[PDB]
Amino acid sequence: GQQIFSQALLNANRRGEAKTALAEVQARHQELLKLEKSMAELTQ
Amino acid sequence: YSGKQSYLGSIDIDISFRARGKAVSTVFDQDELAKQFVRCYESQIFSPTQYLIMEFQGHFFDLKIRNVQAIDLGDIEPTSAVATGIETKGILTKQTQINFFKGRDGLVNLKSSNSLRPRSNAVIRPDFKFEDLGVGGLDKEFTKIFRRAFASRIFPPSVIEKLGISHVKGLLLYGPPGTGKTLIARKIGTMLNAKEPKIVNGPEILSKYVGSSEENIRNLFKDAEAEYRAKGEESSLHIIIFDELDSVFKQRGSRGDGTGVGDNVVNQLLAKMDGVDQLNNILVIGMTNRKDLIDSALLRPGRFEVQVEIHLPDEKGRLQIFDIQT
Amino acid sequence: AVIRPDFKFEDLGVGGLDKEFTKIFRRAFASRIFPPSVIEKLGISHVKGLLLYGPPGTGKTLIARKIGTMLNAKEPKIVNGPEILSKYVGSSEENIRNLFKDAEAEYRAKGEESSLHIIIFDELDSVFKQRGSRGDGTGVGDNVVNQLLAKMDGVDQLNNILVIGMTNRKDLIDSALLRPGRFEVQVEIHLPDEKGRLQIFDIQTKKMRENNMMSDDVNLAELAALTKNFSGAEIEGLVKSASSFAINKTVNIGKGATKLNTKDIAKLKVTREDFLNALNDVTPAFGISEEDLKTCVEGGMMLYSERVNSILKNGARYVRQVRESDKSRLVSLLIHGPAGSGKTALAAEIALKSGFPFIRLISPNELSGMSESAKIAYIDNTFRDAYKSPLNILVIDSLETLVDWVPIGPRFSNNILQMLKVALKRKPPQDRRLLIMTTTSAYSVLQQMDILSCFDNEIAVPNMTNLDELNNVMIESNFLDDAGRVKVINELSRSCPNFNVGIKKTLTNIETARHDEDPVNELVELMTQSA
Amino acid sequence: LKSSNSLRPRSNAVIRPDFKFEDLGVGGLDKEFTKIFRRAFASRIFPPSVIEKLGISHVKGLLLYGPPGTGKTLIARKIGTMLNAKEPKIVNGPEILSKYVGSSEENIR
Ligand SMILES: Nc1ncnc2c1ncn2[C@@H]1O[C@H](COP(=O)(O)OP(=O)(O)OP(=O)(O)O)[C@@H](O)[C@H]1O
Ligand SMILES: Nc1ncnc2c1ncn2[C@@H]1O[C@H](COP(=O)(O)OP(=O)(O)OP(=O)(O)O)[C@@H](O)[C@H]1O
Ligand SMILES: Nc1ncnc2c1ncn2[C@@H]1O[C@H](COP(=O)(O)OP(=O)(O)OP(=O)(O)O)[C@@H](O)[C@H]1O
Ligand SMILES: Nc1ncnc2c1ncn2[C@@H]1O[C@H](COP(=O)(O)OP(=O)(O)O)[C@@H](O)[C@H]1O
Repeated sequence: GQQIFSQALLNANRRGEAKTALAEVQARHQELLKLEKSMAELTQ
Repeated sequence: YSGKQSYLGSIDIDISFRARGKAVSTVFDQDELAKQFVRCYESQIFSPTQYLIMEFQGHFFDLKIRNVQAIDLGDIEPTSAVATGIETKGILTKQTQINFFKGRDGLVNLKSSNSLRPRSNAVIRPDFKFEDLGVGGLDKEFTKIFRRAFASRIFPPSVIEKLGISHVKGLLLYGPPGTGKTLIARKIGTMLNAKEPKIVNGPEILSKYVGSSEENIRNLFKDAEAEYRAKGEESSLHIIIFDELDSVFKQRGSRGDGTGVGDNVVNQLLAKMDGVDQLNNILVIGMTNRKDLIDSALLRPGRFEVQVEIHLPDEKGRLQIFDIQT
Repeated sequence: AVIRPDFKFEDLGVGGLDKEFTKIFRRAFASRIFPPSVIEKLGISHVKGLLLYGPPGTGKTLIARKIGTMLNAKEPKIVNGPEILSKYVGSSEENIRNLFKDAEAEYRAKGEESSLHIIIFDELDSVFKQRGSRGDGTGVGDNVVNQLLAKMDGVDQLNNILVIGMTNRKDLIDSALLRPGRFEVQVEIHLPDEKGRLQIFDIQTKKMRENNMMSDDVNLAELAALTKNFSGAEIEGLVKSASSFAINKTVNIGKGATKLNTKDIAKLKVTREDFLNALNDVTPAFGISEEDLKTCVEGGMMLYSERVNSILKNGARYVRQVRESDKSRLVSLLIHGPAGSGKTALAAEIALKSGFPFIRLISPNELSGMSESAKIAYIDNTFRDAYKSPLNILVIDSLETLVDWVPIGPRFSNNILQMLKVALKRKPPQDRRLLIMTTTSAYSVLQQMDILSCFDNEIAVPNMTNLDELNNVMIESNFLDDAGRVKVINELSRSCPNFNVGIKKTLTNIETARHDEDPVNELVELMTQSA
Repeated sequence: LKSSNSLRPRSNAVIRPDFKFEDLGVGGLDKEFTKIFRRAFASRIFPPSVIEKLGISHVKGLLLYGPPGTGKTLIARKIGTMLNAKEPKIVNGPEILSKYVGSSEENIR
């Protein structure tokens, strides 16, 4: 005669996955902005 | 028409920006505003709710006369009641006491000139009748509540600082079902010229992942702390209302779930209401039907000080309720 | 070094708790005063754990807040209990073993020259509950205790750390942490004494008095006397509640509009009646007693005859005897008489006049509705509590009712009777005194039960019989005019000279006659009918 | 905008005018149906203007109780699928409870 609930922990691997690939997409975006700027000068 | 009351004793003016995009952080002198008002418009007749456009140093403002007091010459004391009715009118004089309040938009940054006038970013405004709340019966509880809770926030800050006290930060309403203990909370939240209330339903805090139930109960106070650090004692009241309090905050020490979340939530609330850091600009309202299950530590003065019981009405209360409903 | 050269503890807010401060200072920072060389020469280790506990709202958090600034300490690290836990696996244990890095680094760098680092754990019982709770789930609530215990016991010779833990419930703390080498010294903070109450009142009203905002009428001694069981927080609440009244005489909230008298703003001043009303508003949460006895004698005395005076004098003699002698550590008295004569009032009067530190009353009203086991536990706990203070008075009311006596069986509860019989003879622990006063109305039934040998002395309370006493009570009650009071007694003298009524019935009849017809036809009719 | 007054019929009624208690298919109970259809589905047919001038809100609850095998679920089904409204969100008896710490209340929300 008894019952029980249950809780959950996230995976360690995940860690700060919010920025694991955010930093990387931000870095690529910076590269793309540099590309865009250089192309703007070249077109001019 | 007036007979004797021909002059303006005290005039209240709400000031607003005509264009929202023209907001300026310039410090406006109320004395200069009054001087300009007298200088440009003298011996004119004005009535409550009358509108005006004012050009001060190139800035255009909308001024609405919220209320007016008419007095007769020779009256040493302004014993006449301040009238919000459009019937009253008066003649402007070089001595009329002009009190400026923020407009409904609340964008104009007024100076406190040297006058120790009541003007502040008021919580309760002026002329507040209990006859407009819309709750019948309970004509003594309202007194007690306003005396104990909101009596100290409509007072010059220097005096309250001298007295060396702190504003209460708790309020509890309990009684049997259907007596009107949620109408009061709604009206208090809506009618007090404060920030938007932060309503929380009873068991809306719990969450699956470990350590996320406690965080949800400390993400409610973050903005209060954010404002209290910057603007000191000039912040606006923040109010958060807990609905069905007794569902989660039971007496810690039993064996309820088999996980141990309720105790952690209770501990977090205990540590955040008083804690080791001062907030002094927050208010929380509670409601419940069973007041014997709330954990004892919550009811100590400093946390949920004022406790009120809402009970069934009397015959006069019934008449008042019938009048209100129909 | 360890204490600032400029500090005297007179400035700090905490007041009313001085012995605790001295004990903490002696047992905590004393070893870190001398140069280090002596300690190793003396073979004494440093203390590592300190525990503070007490009822809600006693001032512990204030001590924790001000200790860092008061004693030239490194900014203590403060962490709320439930802030340790985290979502991802392994995060919590890391968070615990991330606080001690600075101390370890400084220790490794500077040997014994390292300064003192202090960290205080608020809400200690939040996370460090019993580590055998069970539940078959995520174990992050157990490895936390293990991590802290590993870094506190297997310290690897870290001898420059002092952890302070403040809690409200020691029982919930895991027992593994209450042992030598881990939270050794435990300091209890209890409710303040009267002098501490005066100190707290002074501290709270310092700023109010300084700025001439308090009227000279107010007298702090009277207030300290009135607040029987108020802690510090309740005293502060009382102060601001009383201030609210003074605030609410210029600003009329609700009624009318905002009418602020700019002139009375400069004359704002608190007074005594405001404080009395505030006393009316705020109530304590501890209470115990000192109210039931007062209400038990609400009708008051009348001194209608000499017997009352003689009984009171005998009670005074007995209280003196128990107060003076050191060989008489226990005295018991019985007060017996006809039903309704008035017995509980007399005992309550004597007890109140005694003025001892501890006083309480046991009556069937309190015990009503309990189960038998609950009643037994309640009586035992009440006695054990009474065995505490140096001087104690205990009053037992209507013994026969406490035992559920009904003469048809006769049925009664034997367990309660036996417990009372054994308890009434137990002398208190060494160097304590007790005075038990029990009242009853069924002397014969007590005789039959054969419990009459546990009472040292007995006092009878005969009811009144002379018409003179009736006249005295009548004049004291102001029932009628003088002529009527005379006429009623002359009429009753011949109507029924012999008289045996009591006291309670007399007042009841007086009131009923007042209500309907104060003339003879009602009062004398009822009085004759009763007798 | 503001609601003035002019109004006779409504745009998308709930019960429509072509309804009679002989179409439901529930026999026996006849007074109960009158009570139910007056108390609950009577304030949703009048034009909104007048119902707004009375300052009354509609009833938001209905309870049916009785012995086993009488017609309760039949009434519920017929009411659910013979009106002009969104599809009912049926829930069985203990279909709310979940295993995790805070999923039952979310299911009710
Ligand atoms: N003075 C009044 N007291 C009570 N109810 C009132 C009053 N005036 C109007 N009412 C009406 O009665 C209703 C009272 O219920 P309310 O919303 O206050 O919940 P409640 O009584 O606190 O109930 P519960 O304890 O079940 O949550 C209000 O919705 C309102 O429509
Ligand atoms: N000496 C006295 N002088 C004045 N009033 C008295 C005196 N003794 C008792 N009274 C009053 O008489 C009333 C009855 O007293 P009390 O309640 O003690 O009665 P009792 O005889 O102990 O009761 P019971 O018959 O229930 O055992 C109380 O109001 C009490 O104040
Ligand atoms: N008044 C009725 N008219 C026609 N058929 C009916 C009536 N009452 C019951 N029935 C028949 O009974 C069947 C089962 O009835 P129903 O679904 O109302 O059960 P119920 O009352 O909810 O029972 P339970 O208490 O077991 O849940 C229906 O399918 C229908 O055929
Ligand atoms: N000597 C004192 N004893 C108790 N409370 C005091 C004392 N001096 C001031 N106070 C006030 O009482 C409160 C202290 O209560 P606190 O210790 O925070 O409660 P808890 O014991 O639950 O932590 C504060 O508001 C403080 O200002």
